[PDB]
Amino acid sequence: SVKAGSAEDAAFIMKNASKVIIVPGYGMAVAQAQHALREMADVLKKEGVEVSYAIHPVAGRMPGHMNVLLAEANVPYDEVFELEEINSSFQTADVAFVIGANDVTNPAAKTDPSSPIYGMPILDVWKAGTVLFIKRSMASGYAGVENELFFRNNTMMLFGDAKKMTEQIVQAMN
Amino acid sequence: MKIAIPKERRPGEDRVAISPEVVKKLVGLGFEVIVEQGAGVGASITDDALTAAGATIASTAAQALSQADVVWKVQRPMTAEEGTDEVALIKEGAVLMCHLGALTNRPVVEALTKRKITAYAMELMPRISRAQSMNILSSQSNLAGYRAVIDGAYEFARAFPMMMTAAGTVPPARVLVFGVGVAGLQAIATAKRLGAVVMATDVRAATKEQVESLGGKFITVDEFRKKQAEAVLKELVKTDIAITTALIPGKPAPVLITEEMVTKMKPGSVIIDLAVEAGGNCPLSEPGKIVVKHGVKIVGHTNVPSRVAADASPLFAKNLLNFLTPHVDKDTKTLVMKLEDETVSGTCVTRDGAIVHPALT
Amino acid sequence: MKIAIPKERRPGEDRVAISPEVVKKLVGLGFEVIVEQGAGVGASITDDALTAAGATIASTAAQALSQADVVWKVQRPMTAEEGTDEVALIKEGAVLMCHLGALTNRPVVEALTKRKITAYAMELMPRISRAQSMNILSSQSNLAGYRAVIDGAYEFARAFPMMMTAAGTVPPARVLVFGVGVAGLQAIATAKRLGAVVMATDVRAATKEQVESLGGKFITVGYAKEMGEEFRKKQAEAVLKELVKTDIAITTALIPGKPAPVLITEEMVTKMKPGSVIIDLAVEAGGNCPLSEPGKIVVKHGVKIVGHTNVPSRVAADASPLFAKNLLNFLTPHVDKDTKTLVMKLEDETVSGTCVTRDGAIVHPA
Ligand SMILES: NC(=O)c1ccc[n+]([C@@H]2O[C@H](COP(=O)([O-])OP(=O)(O)OC[C@H]3O[C@@H](n4cnc5c(N)ncnc54)[C@H](OP(=O)(O)O)[C@@H]3O)[C@@H](O)[C@H]2O)c1
Ligand SMILES: NC(=O)c1ccc[n+]([C@@H]2O[C@H](COP(=O)([O-])OP(=O)(O)OC[C@H]3O[C@@H](n4cnc5c(N)ncnc54)[C@H](O)[C@@H]3O)[C@@H](O)[C@H]2O)c1
Repeated sequence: SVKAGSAEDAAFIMKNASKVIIVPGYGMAVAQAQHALREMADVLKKEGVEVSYAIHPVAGRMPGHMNVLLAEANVPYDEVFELEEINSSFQTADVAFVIGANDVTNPAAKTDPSSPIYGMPILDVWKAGTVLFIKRSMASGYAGVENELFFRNNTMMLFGDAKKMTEQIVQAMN
Repeated sequence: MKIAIPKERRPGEDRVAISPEVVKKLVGLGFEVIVEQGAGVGASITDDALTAAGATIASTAAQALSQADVVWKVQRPMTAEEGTDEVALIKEGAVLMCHLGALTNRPVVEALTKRKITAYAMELMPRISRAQSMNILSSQSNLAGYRAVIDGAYEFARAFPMMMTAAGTVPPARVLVFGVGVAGLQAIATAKRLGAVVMATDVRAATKEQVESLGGKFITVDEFRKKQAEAVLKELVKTDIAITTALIPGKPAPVLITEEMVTKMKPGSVIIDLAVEAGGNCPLSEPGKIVVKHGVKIVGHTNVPSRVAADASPLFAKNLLNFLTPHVDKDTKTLVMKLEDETVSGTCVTRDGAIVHPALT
Repeated sequence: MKIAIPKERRPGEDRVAISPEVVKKLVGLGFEVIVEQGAGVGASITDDALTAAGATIASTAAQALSQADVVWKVQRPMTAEEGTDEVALIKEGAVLMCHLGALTNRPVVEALTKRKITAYAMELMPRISRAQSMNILSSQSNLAGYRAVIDGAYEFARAFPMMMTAAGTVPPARVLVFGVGVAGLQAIATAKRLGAVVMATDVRAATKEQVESLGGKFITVGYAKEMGEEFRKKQAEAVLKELVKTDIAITTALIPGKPAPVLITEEMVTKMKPGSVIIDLAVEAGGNCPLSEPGKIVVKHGVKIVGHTNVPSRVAADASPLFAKNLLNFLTPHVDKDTKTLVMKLEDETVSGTCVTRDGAIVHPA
């Protein structure tokens, strides 16, 4: 079921990759992990890896929640993409780096009609070669429902605080 | 079918229920799109921009609405009792989608019913995840939260950020946001990015985490807990800009800053009362006015979303588009609104000459 | 010795040449500090706060100035020709420090000369590194740069930052800063804070790296010179690709002893988007845009052209303590405590550079 991983694991997967899509959500905001996140993108772009950000229209708890924090962290606008711009790019991506997002990626929005988030559009993060979730536990999100992708074969869970874990990933990279 | 969008007639309303992008999508769905001459001028949308997008221009409101099967507006249509009978301009049997205020304006609901008009009150959109894209309350109040900070910064005689200079150091502004819904959160974000030290308070306890997720500090205390009012006052006395956003539908706005509280604020302070149309979170506020009392500016602008009309209009238009889109057939040129759809049953107030919504029947 | 600070009486002037902090410093130097009643109201500085800092409160401007050995003001005193004769309120032989505008206002200079008043023009502060603490031009224009963005945002019918939302994406505003001196740098920084995409241009080469370090992008084409018509065509050409996409244009460019350079012509505003805003911070010097008018917002071709006068006074409660500290830093190295007198060293560059007249004789070569 749950394939748990560490900062050391995430470091080589993304450095061996040639394309990484970062998926920020509410947990990123709670931990104030944006500065460590952009720092991680910088050490990736220097390595030759092309990095992007996939922003769900309702990530976080307000409109533009991810935008203001990414802007605070000096993330350039040309790396930042809305759901409809970037949903077809997961196929060509080696890694979907999902940091503090959950409902935003949950496939039960397409499947389960009794799901609270049914009909809501989502980011098809599973189409990436590898998906890594950063969150503290196996707890649900705002919708209060489980996510099928945590048990999927191409998913690695990275349990920890979003700021703490991402800081360690930058340290595990050189 | 023909869909029509008139100019907003209510004083100070600069928004329009259309954008060039939404025109493009509507024509693609098989609609003839008609817009009244000069309807988008307050929203920085020219007649040429809408003709380029595929819309026809009508020279008057009556001509725009004459043969329209669907009508899109921002605010509720005016009645004969208000001196300008806009509902009479709308074709009998047609579909109206707008911000109605249906639960507080029964006369317009009755006036639409007399013409057998099917009206959908967009403010009554159910709070479900798939209808977030259709929610006009959240799209407009979010910009109002941003705008509250801009208006506050404009009326304030100091700069928002801290500045370290050869001449000396000027401190940052201190901001206190009362009520942490959509508007309150965007005010926190905007105040914060401008460099202010931001505090917030809200009666709900799940708010603390949301405030902190934007770098704001939540006001806490650590039987009769009115040490809370003490903890709020302690911060309010140091506050440069207080933004109040607390709103209760159908009811008067709760009083969060009394006149006694205002007297204890420092001179040059500014209160932005976003609840001023519902009585205000501050009694000293007056609709459409900046009042000055006890050295404090009490700012009470009406229709704050219309102060961001050029960004507010495309979002309002997208909300309507998203609401209407799942009901267009285009195998026959018909708009078949589905009754088991929760967004349809939740927003429909009257149809085929009869009031439908349970709160108004 | 007595130091007095009256209320600013010129229309729209909300600043004051004092703060509680500076009062204490003057008291500790050995001055008696007198402030006119209600002088700090526009700057949010109460009579009680100055009193608590150790100042006396005089009921009128005349009563404040009557026995004052030194006088601090923001703007130049009004002459009898302008209405109320403020120069006549100042005691004979006294010292005056303010933004005098001596090079463009000779009548006030001669009026101070007739009353034997020693006048120091703070705007003529020499451009040396050690005089930055006493530089009123940079302290005030820094805040004007900030305020331009705030005025821009207020007049603008759109939001500054990018917001991705359930109702679609709100795009970021595009800001173009013309002239990257002190005001321009703060304009870039404040627009950037609000989430705008910021472009900038200037004739000085050292500016490019300053724009980039603030996260702005430079448009390739001390103070500046008059570039001429040849360069103006090439500047407008390179600028136009961005200017047609620009939401807020902030123009800050000046040239000493000359009218402000034309940077956005009426033909250029014709090509701008409807709802766009131009903030002409050079409007008092003739403007970088010919359509701007002092103290007015002009609307033409779908574009708001904003030309507020006295932009520092639109931030009066920050401007005032900074202006008062500029004055303090200029005056402090010349206070002879243990003798409690003011001996302004004539050998000092800052004294010789700013002194316009003393003891009934005009000193500055102008
Ligand atoms: N944006 C809006 O305007 C808006 C409006 C209202 C509601 N919503 C709703 O909120 C949801 C937002 O989607 P989302 O992707 O942000 O999913 P989410 O439902 O907010 O999930 C957030 C995830 O972050 C984790 N987390 C919390 N604190 C953390 C920390 N310090 N470090 C690391 N992880 C942390 C949580 O798991 P752990 O506890 O296990 O770490 C949780 O699974 C949507 O369902 C949307 O409909 C949004
Ligand atoms: N405030 C001062 O008096 C002062 C003191 C010491 C050093 N300096 C240095 O000199 C610089 C000038 O700052 P300022 O605010 O005094 O300048 P300023 O107020 O004289 O003018 C603002 C800017 O406009 C530019 N400019 C003029 N004509 C132009 C044209 N046709 N096109 C484009 N740009 C044009 C100038 O190069 C200048 O940077 C500062 O960066 C500062 O570091 C200034």
